[PDB]
Amino acid sequence: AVSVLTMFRYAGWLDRLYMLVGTLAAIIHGVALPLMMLIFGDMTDSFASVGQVSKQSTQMSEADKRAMFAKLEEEMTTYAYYYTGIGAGVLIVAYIQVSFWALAAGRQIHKIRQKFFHAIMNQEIGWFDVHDVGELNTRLTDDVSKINEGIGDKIGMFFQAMATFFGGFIIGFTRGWKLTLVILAISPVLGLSAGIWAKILSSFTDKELHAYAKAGAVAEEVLAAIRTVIAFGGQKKELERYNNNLEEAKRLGIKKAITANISMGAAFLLIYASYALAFWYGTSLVISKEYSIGQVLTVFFSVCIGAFSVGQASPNIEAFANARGAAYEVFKIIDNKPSIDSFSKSGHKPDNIQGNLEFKNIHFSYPSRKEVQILKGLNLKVKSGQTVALVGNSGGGKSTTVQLMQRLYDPLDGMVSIDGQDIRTINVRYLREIIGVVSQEPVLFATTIAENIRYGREDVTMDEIEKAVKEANAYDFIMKLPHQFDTLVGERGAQLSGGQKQRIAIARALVRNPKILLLDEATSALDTESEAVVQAALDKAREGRTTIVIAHRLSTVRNADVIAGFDGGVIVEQGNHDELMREKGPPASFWRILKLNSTEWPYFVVGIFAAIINGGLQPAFSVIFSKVVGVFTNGGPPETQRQNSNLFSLLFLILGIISFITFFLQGFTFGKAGEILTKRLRYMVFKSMLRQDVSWFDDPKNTTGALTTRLANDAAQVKGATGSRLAVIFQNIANLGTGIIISLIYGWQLTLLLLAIVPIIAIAGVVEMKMLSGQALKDKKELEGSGKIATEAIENFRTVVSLTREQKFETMYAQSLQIPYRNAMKKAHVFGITFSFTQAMMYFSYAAAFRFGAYLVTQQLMTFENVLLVFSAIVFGAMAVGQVSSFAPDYAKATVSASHIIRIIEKTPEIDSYSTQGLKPNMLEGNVQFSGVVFNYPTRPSIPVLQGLSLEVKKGQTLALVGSSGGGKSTVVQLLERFYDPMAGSVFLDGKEIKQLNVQWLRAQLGIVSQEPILFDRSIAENIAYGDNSRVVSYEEIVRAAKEANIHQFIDSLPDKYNTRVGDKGTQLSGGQKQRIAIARALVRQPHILLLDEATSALDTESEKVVQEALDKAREGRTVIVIAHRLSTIQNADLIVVIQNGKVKEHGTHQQLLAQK
Ligand SMILES: C[C@@H]1NC(=O)c2csc(n2)[C@H](CSSc2ccc([N+](=O)[O-])cc2[N+](=O)[O-])NC(=O)c2csc(n2)[C@H](C)NC(=O)c2csc1n2
Ligand SMILES: CC(C)CCC[C@@H](C)[C@H]1CC[C@H]2[C@@H]3CC=C4C[C@@H](OC(=O)CCC(=O)O)CC[C@]4(C)[C@H]3CC[C@]12C
Ligand SMILES: CC(C)CCC[C@@H](C)[C@H]1CC[C@H]2[C@@H]3CC=C4C[C@@H](OC(=O)CCC(=O)O)CC[C@]4(C)[C@H]3CC[C@]12C
Ligand SMILES: CC(C)CCC[C@@H](C)[C@H]1CC[C@H]2[C@@H]3CC=C4C[C@@H](OC(=O)CCC(=O)O)CC[C@]4(C)[C@H]3CC[C@]12C
Ligand SMILES: CC(C)CCC[C@@H](C)[C@H]1CC[C@H]2[C@@H]3CC=C4C[C@@H](OC(=O)CCC(=O)O)CC[C@]4(C)[C@H]3CC[C@]12C
Ligand SMILES: CC(C)CCC[C@@H](C)[C@H]1CC[C@H]2[C@@H]3CC=C4C[C@@H](OC(=O)CCC(=O)O)CC[C@]4(C)[C@H]3CC[C@]12C
Ligand SMILES: *SC[C@@H]1NC(=O)c2csc(n2)[C@H](C)NC(=O)c2csc(n2)[C@H](C)NC(=O)c2csc1n2
Repeated sequence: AVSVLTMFRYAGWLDRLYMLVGTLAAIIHGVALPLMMLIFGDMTDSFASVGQVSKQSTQMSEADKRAMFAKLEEEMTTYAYYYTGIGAGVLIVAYIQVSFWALAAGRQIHKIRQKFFHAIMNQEIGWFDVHDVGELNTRLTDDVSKINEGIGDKIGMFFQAMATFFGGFIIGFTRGWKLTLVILAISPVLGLSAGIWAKILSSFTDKELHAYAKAGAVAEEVLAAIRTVIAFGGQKKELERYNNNLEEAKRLGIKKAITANISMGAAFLLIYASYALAFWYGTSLVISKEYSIGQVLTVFFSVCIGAFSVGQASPNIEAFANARGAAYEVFKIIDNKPSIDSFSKSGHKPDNIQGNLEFKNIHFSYPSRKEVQILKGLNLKVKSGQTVALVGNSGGGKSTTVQLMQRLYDPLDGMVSIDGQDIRTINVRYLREIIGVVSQEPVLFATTIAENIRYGREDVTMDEIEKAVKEANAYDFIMKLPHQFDTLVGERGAQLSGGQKQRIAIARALVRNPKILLLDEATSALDTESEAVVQAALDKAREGRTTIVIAHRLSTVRNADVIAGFDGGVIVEQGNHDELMREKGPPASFWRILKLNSTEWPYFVVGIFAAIINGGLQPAFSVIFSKVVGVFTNGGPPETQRQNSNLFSLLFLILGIISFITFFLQGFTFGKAGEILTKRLRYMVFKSMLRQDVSWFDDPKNTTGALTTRLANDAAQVKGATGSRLAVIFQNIANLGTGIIISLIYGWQLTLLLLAIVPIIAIAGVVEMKMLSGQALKDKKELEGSGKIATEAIENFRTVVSLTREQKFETMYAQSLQIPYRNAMKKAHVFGITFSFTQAMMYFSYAAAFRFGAYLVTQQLMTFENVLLVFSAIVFGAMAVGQVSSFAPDYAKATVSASHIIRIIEKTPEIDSYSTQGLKPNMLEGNVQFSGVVFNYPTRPSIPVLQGLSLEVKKGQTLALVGSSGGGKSTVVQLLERFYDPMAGSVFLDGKEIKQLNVQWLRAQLGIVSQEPILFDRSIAENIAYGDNSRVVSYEEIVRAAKEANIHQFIDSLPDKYNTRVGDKGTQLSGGQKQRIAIARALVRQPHILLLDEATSALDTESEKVVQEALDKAREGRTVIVIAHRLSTIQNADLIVVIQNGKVKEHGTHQQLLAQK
């Protein structure tokens, strides 16, 4: 499924030179940094040699030194020259690498995309029938971008990474071969620890995801069943179920958070212990007078940077692997030789042809469905100038003879010859342009009528092509509205009708001046008004050349003189009609609202204290590191070096263990707070949504899938704005402020210099990221601009290949892609320049910092201990701040947008939902006066409905209404339980307005039955118990409801009824019994008034009688309102009054029998 080192197969000599120079620059830039460490080591050795000042006899003599301080000055001047030279070299080389690699990638991608479109627009139609279209286009858009990203940036930087790895290891083995081995021994431990912690975290995350998805099942269930849940008024039970299920997800997320934070703690402890071991074993050697402090530093740093690089070049291999995976398919689409080329110039040129088509034993079956044999041989011959008509159900599926005419497929064992010569030898393009074909649905292109006609053949003299357009149905529909020119017809803009689309397609076909014409479904589902003109145009085109017509309409059949119509694959004679039946027939959150939401003010003091401690440790690390270097640079008594070294190594170890315990505690408290916040947010969001109203649920913006994703994968992001985003800011301040205060105390000069320089590189990186993101957005904009013509061409491939215009779309694609070709190159150059400037600023800042430090030391202001402390507390503090900011769950987004969205959902208005504001009368007469009411759906108010209704209900009534279930035109049943709020018409129940009535009381008296009885995973007995939600639930009434609904005989099988859950579609229930238990659940509440509807029950044809008897018993027991399209049920209905828009108030028989069929 991959292909290695064939990608560059499309690379020219210039591209190969670009790649070679880029690789050389990557090698040089990778080797640069170990040389930086070597020069730093020599610098430290020189300072240690000069600043020893251990001789008290010469401490004052000769004005102290003032002679070899000049040597130090000269050595530091030449080292500053080394630093600035390597900086300039990197400044050139980084650009030479990135710009050249990205230019080569851009050229390769442009060639790949252009020739890939050329190849895909070359394959035969059968390939398109076998494969898909949407996935194919998304492949065109996505795989090319994957290849670009990979074989540009990532292969550009992988060579840098390996060059740094080799350079660092050569430096180490060259200078400190004793220390390098022990550093090599301790290095894999960090990687192994990281890997094992990552594996544990991944396992915990997967377990938590499954445990929560167990709850997500019921989350999705009672939101897809939201209508039934609201109607039955039992949201409390689902709230309880969701809380119980989330009780486990919270507990597993606790372990996940603990694992992640203790993983980071171990990652810090191992690093600190590595520093401890390295400097312990280096100090021992230095005291043994083997290695100098410079030789320890330049070897340790070189080895660690080498290991870091070889570990950091994982993504540049992952991206290359992904690019290879995409490139395999992209390349297999190319190089695929088609049976029909339509591009090769091979083929004889017959001129002055007649067109005596013929067919002899044409066997063909669609490769999409090879098992089904459509065509089983035909024998037929025609003469030029004689039209042939085919009549039947379809032309072999759908105009199979038409499809095979233009080489769109390949016949099996069949032979066809236009003039005695097989169509295999003739040129494909020549055959295509001598055959005219009109589609049943004439697709056009989002372009003017001028070019739409131009795509007929060669756009020639515009006056000549207009004269070609001068056929019938012109001069009226082409000038009045179309402004005589530049119509720009398309789905979007200047949209026309099929009556004119067919005519313009016919005009386009006549422009080509075909020799043989094919007609297929000229007026397939077209309006009869547009008829009798398109037929006239077709006839006047027919009088010229031979044509074959297949159409359902009999008018063209009559018009045609010769008719060989048949069906079933068996040929029938031409000319006569014998034995041919002819029946006529969102704003950003303020971030204090989130903290107020996280009301647990405990669990945060401990976290803040731990974060402050951990942030303050890194400056203490810099202090101890500076002291370690100072022990040898500004050395004193040789016998105290051992004690100082042991103390400082023990200090590293103590710092490591205290940092590890700091993350243990901080992670415990912050993860606990985050998980409890997530559980609270999920519970409250579910409560708010179940309180929410039917109108809000019906809003198509709140699609159930997106809503469930918001409940699941968005309510857990807020963990990243009150948690990590509170810990990281305090850690960063306790790091940087503590570093800068110590720097100000000791080396305020160098402190100000470095604190003025560091913001420059910081803002340079920030602006680099901004401009890169902006350029990527713009490039995606033009890429989608090209993708519109790409998809417009690919979607209508059948038509564009039926027409001979094939290279036109390739040329248009090239023209559309030309601009992104230059945009990519300009973006590549900009990225190269900014990368080179950021690296050059880093190295030049390093050089200037040590040059100023050397000046100050020569001036005898601060020692090298202080210089190194200030430097390593200002720069390495900022780098650690950047790393800690990077290691955060993204406060910018994923957290900021999700948090505000769910805050809006939580603070949503309550639209006539459950509340204490309600009247609950103790009597219920069961009378509703549904008259003088008008209502429109809030989701689609543009279509006014439900106008002029007068209804009256009494006790024992069996009111039967007729309303369209399509679009829910009969929404009276919906309005009864206040699914929607009436705007003008008032409804009075028992002489009381429902507005003052309690919503729960109203919904506790309405036995509604839906069309499709959606079912939960709950057992059958408790499903029946669902009727009496928020009421007394017990047993031996479910049995009574079952007896009433006549389900006892069916539930005799597995009579337990308690474990018979319909889970996994287990214990399956068919439609009839599911409806029967739906009415059972309606009845178990024992409501005074019932609503019913039966739509698909009539499909059962067996349970109809049982469900009708159950409904009969229910309605004789109590008043029932029925609305259904089934006239059979109402025929049965007895005490009824048909009403339609208030027009009828009695039996259909009583007035005109409009009600009866
Ligand atoms: C988890 C993650 N780590 C890194 O992103 C990272 C990459 S590099 C590195 N750290 C070097 C060692 S390099 S690890 C190592 C250590 C030893 C050896 N070896 O050859 O023995 C090799 C390697 N190696 O694989 O490169 N770190 C230092 O110099 C150093 C001194 S204080 C300090 N870090 C503080 C405690 N950490 C942070 O502020 C911080 C924030 S986020 C984070 N760390
Ligand atoms: C060692 C340092 C100090 C001197 C660096 C010299 C470079 C400026 C040279 C080295 C190899 C050269 C290149 C070698 C080959 C070409 C191919 C050539 O590609 C084209 O044909 C595009 C022409 C166009 O602009 O239309 C453009 C210049 C380039 C990259 C050369 C430009 C300049 C390069 C990078
Ligand atoms: C000033 C020189 C001696 C030292 C520094 C070298 C690089 C910083 C510059 C100088 C000349 C530049 C080249 C001059 C001209 C071109 C052609 C131009 O590309 C094109 O117009 C077409 C390239 C293609 O698509 O093949 C941009 C890249 C390139 C190679 C440039 C790449 C970057 C180069 C090598
Ligand atoms: C990261 C994993 C894979 C290995 C980490 C090893 C470190 C945790 C060990 C290795 C050597 C140890 C050091 C070896 C010797 C000493 C001296 C000793 O300290 C003293 O004060 C004793 C002085 C003396 O009696 O000589 C004990 C602690 C210390 C710093 C040890 C601290 C812990 C170190 C750095
Ligand atoms: C006399 C001494 C004590 C003066 C101390 C100066 C402090 C009051 C200033 C100097 C630099 C500031 C820091 C510069 C950088 C940042 C930005 C920010 O760090 C981030 O990475 C934020 C990331 C994000 O939330 O997007 C948090 C505050 C912090 C640490 C600042 C906290 C306040 C600091 C330490
Ligand atoms: C546009 C971006 C990449 C910033 C570019 C900055 C560099 C051009 C500057 C910043 C700091 C400068 C350095 C700061 C201090 C010194 C010491 C200074 O003194 C000498 O070396 C003495 C020279 C003499 O008199 O012979 C001049 C060179 C050097 C390395 C400077 C070289 C030029 C550097 C690298
Ligand atoms: S060790 C690999 C490489 N390290 C250096 O380049 C380097 C030279 S000096 C030095 N690090 C001092 C000892 N480092 C710090 O003070 C320090 C504090 S925080 C920090 N470094 C962050 C964690 N470092 C990195 O992310 C990092 C990437 S490569 C690298 N260090």
